[PDB]
Amino acid sequence: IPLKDRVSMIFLQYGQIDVIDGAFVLIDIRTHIPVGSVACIMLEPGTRVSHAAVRLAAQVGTLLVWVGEAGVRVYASGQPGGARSDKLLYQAKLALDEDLRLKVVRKMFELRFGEPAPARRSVEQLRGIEGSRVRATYALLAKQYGVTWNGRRGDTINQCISAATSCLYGVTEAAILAAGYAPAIGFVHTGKPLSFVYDIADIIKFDTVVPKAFEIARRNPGEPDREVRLACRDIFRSSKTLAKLIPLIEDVLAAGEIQPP
Amino acid sequence: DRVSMIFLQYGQIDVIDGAFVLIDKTGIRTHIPVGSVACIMLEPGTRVSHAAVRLAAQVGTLLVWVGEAGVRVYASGQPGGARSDKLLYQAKLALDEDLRLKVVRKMFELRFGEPAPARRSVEQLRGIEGSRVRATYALLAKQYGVTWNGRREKGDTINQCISAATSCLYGVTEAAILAAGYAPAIGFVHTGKPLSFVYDIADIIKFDTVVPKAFEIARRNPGEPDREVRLACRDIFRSSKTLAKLIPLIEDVLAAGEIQPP
Repeated sequence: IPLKDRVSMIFLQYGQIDVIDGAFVLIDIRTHIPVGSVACIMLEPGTRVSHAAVRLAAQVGTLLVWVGEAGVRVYASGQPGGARSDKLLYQAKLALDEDLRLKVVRKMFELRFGEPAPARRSVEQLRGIEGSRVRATYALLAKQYGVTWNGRRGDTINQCISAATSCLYGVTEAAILAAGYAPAIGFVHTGKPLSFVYDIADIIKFDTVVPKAFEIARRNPGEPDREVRLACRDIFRSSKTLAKLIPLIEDVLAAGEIQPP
Repeated sequence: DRVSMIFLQYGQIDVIDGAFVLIDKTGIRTHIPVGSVACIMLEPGTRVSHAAVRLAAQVGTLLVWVGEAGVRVYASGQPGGARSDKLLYQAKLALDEDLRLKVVRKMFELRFGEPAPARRSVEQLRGIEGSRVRATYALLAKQYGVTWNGRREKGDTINQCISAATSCLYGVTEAAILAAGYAPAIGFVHTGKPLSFVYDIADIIKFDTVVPKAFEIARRNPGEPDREVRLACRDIFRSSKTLAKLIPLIEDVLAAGEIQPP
């Protein structure tokens, strides 16, 4: 039932996904996927989906994400739109107003860095400060883990960061959609299909997920995507990332000081 | 730019030998011009390959999963909408009372072919629109020469056709709004429902499209069996000419706000 109670993510590798006797199944070796009990199903190259399976995924509120190598985003499908105009119009009202936007963004910063932003800065200036601090954190991680690093982008390490954060984004997009909001309307990031997903995921990214990418990349894996995905599955379970994302999305918007729906 | 919408049913969609193609229930292979349409509505019995999805996403074409002939929408690509400029344009217009009323007045004009009366709230315009529905049916009956005793295997050929033709109105309209890049739930006349903007646009399409085409079908009827007439009535949204008008109608409605469109 609710997102809080679900498995984070399942990956489907290469065959046909279909519905047989009402059950969601992958076929090469038939395999039952418990589609209602997972937040996000990831579809790797060489996977074909039937109309029935896409429909049942939407029905039970389970996001479908098509990915390529290193989990790069190909596409997603789900229930059409937020069902509630009051949630959508609240988010849009916050995004469209410059003073309200700034409030949301200052709250995102504070939660990201555990300390409030310097006072009386614009959105653009806070992005610079955030940028600078993030580049320092990657460089410090590279040093600690003994990884060669010429910056964020194909380096093994950049493949690992990509695969890892692509996982987080899928689970973040699930939660945003469950909350009734639009992935495309962001506050820090703007102008991309997943703007809001980036804003929310970036708050929490560096707790364990990006660290784990370094931990894995220092073993010099040849084909890292598989190991990274299983580490992220483990992390989402142990950290209870889903239970964490739901209230974070509402706390961030509430910073605008507009009465929520 | 791209306004065409197409349906695909009972077949496999894939990229074979470089070409984006449908292999239909018979085994015939047809090229689908994916980059040249705004939306592909995938009906039951479709199977899409990962490479087909990837090409559609590259060229920015929406995939929507629907019931037969558009009866309803079960899922959509890029959920919530791919573009913030479109979604924030719609919201801006919906949130400002002055802009909202201008949009609703444009809705009125497209529905009735003439300006509404000058000083009327959204609620009054809705009462008037309701006031005139009997007249519209009567005018279209006379336009097609079809005997008409009013809106009602339920009875009159013309009334059965109207009902069948109305059947996929809401699903196709919802698909067209998703294709134009807007939120179904953010309406202007109707508000508070998951499909409030669908209702607004579908009220226009019902008398600009559905009812005339139903009269057209009833009129040209040489006493065909009613099972066949009913099926052609249900299928009115399969025409390419019809489908192509829907996105531009939606843009025309929202453009009456006088804000520069995305």
